[PDB]
Amino acid sequence: SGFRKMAFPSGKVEGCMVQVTCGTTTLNGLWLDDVVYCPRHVICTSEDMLNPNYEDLLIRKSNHNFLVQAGNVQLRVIGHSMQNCVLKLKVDTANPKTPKYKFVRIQPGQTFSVLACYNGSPSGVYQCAMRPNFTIKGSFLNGSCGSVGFNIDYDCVSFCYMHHMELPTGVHAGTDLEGNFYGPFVDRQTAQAAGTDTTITVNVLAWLYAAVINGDRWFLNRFTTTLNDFNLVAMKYNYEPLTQDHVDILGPLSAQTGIAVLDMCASLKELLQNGMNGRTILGSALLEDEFTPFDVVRQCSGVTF
Amino acid sequence: SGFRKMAFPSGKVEGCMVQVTCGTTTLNGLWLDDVVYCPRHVICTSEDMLNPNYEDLLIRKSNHNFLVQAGNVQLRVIGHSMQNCVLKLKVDTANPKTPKYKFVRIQPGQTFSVLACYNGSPSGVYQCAMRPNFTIKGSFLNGSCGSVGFNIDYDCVSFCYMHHMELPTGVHAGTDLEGNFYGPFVDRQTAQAAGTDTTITVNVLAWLYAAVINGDRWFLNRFTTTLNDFNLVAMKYNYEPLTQDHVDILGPLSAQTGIAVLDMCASLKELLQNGMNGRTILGSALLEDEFTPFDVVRQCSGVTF
Ligand SMILES: O=C1N[C@]2(C[C@H](C3CCC3)C2)C(=O)N1c1cncc(F)c1
Ligand SMILES: O=C1N[C@]2(C[C@H](C3CCC3)C2)C(=O)N1c1cncc(F)c1
Repeated sequence: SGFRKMAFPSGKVEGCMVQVTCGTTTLNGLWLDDVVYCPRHVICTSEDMLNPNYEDLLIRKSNHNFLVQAGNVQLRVIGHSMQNCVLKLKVDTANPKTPKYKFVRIQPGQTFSVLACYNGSPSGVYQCAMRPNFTIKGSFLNGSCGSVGFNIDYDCVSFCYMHHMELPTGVHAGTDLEGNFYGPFVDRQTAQAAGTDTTITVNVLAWLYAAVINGDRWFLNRFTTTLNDFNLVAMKYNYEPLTQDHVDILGPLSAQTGIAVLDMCASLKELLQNGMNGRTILGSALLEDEFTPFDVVRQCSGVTF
Repeated sequence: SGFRKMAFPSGKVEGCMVQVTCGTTTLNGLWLDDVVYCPRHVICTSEDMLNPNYEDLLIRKSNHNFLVQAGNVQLRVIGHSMQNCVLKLKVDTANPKTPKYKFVRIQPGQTFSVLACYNGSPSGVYQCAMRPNFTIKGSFLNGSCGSVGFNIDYDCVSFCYMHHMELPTGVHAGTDLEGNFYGPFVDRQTAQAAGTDTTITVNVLAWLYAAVINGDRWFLNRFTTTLNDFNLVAMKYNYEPLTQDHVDILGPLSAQTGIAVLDMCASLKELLQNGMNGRTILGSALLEDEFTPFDVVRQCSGVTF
C-alpha cells in the first residue's frame, strides 16, 4: 500500500541521450538506431530567436557543423533533415542501447515520465500530465531542451514528448517526436497564449478510487448523482466534462472497490462544493489530477517492465 | 524553472536487480560485484512469521536452495552468510553492470530514490524522505521486498535502503545494506510502535526557498523572528527544532535569494499559524518536507550524473 507520483524506470531512455552542439548552443538529443532527434532551435543564435527563418539557418549548416557526443564518444553525422520542429541527424553507427520503441502523439490528460537532461547527461526523472491546454508543468532549466517524455509497456518505450521551451508564464511546451508541437505553440521567443486550462476529471476520480483502495475513505458520502448533474458542477469548477468513455475506463476501479462511478462523482461534487475542510487525501490537501485510471491500476497491481 | 519531486535516474540500479527464490517465497535482490543482497525473511514460511528463528531456518538451507535469476540467466551461489537482517549470497560471476557504489546509512530527514521492483523487474521510481521516526511513506505491494533506495553523486550510487516490510499502519520499514533496520523495527509479523513523527523543518525552509526561486512569493511577509521564538512555534506544530547547523546548510539558498534564514522562518511561522487560505506553493496546498537543501540546489542548478 501507499500511493506515490511514480515515474517509469529511466534506464532504457538514459542509454539514448546524447549532447548536440551547433555553433555555441548545446542541448540534448535522442539517439535511436542510426538517427539523432533534437529541437531545430539548436541552429539559432540570440539574433534569431524573435522569429528564426529555420529553412535559411539550416541551409548554412553542413553535417560536420552538428557535434554529437554520446557520453565520451563522438558520432559521425552523415545526413541532416528538418521535420516540423525537430532535426533528424543521420549518424554512421546504430545506437547499440536502442530499446524497442514507438513514437506516439498522446492525448491531453495522459501522463508520462520525463528524463530531465543537461549536456546529454540525465539529471532526474519525474511523472507529469499533458494539460488539457497542451502545456506541461515540468522542471526544466536552460540546457534541458531535447529532454524527452515517455511511457513503457513490457519492453517497449513509447516516446511522446520532446522539450522545446518555457513560455513567459513558466509552463513548458514541446513536440511529439515528429516535431509537431502540442498546442498552438511555435519555437520563437514570443509571448504565446496557452488559453484556458481545466482539471482532468477522470484522473481525479481515478485518484479518489486509489485513496479508497489505500483506506483514505472520509470523503465517501450517502449521495449519488447523474452524469448530467455532475457535468453542471464540473463546468462551474473548470473541470473537463465526464463522458461515458471516462465512466467505462473507470470500470475496473469501480469493480475493485464496489463504488459505482456516479457514487464516486457525488463524493467529488461534495468536495468541489465544500472543499476538503482542512483534511487530506493520500497526503494531498488538493484534488490530484495527474494519475490516469491506467496509472492507478498499474501502481495498485504492481506491473513491471 | 518549475519544481517537481524528482528521482535520480534509475538505470545504474536497474542493472543490479535480480529475483531471489527460497522455498515458495520470491522477492528482489541487489547484485553488486559477486554478492547478491536480499531480505533474510525470504527463508521464512507462514508458520514462521510471528517470530522466526532465522539462525535455525538458515541452517536448514544450502547454497543450492537459493535460486538467483538475472533476467533469464541463472547465477551459481557459492556461499551464503546472514548479516543482521540481510542475506549475502556469494555468486561465481561479478555483475558486469555493477556501477561505482557505496553503502551508506542515512540520517532521518535525508531523501533518496526508490526503485520499486517485483520478481526482480523494475516497476517505477520515486523520491522520498527517511521520516524522523525512521519509517518511509512509500508505495510497495506484496513482492516489493528487496527493492532499494539510493542517491547518485557523479558516477557513484550510494545504496541507503532495502525494503523489508509494511507495518500494520501501512507505512514502510527497512534496513541499510548491512541489514541494520532504520528505527526500532524487527523482521517479525507483530504490531510495532513507530515513534512520534515530526515535520522536517530544514526541508520545509529549503522548499520555501525553492518556491521564491520559482517566483511563488505570496507567502513572503513584513516580519522576522528569532531561532528561540520560531522553535516555540515549531514545538507547538510538531516540527523538528531548527539548529544553527540547519541555518548553516540553508546558507547557499539564503545567499542566492537574499532572504535571511530568520525572515524565511517568519514566513513559515505565519503559514503554520494561519494556514495557506486556499492558495498553493509550487502546486501544493500543504507545507512540503521531502526536499533537502541539497535537493533544492541540485534541481535549481541542473546537476547531472
Ligand atoms: O533553454 C532554453 N532555450 C529556449 C528555447 C528558446 C526559444 C526561442 C526559440 C524557442 C529559448 C527555452 O525556452 N529554454 C528553456 C526551456 N525550458 C526551461 C528553461 F528554463 C529554458
Ligand atoms: O511482501 C511482504 N511480505 C512481508 C515481509 C513479512 C514480515 C513478516 C516477516 C517480516 C511480511 C511484508 O511486509 N511485505 C510487504 C511489504 N511491503 C508492502 C506490502 F504490501 C507487503
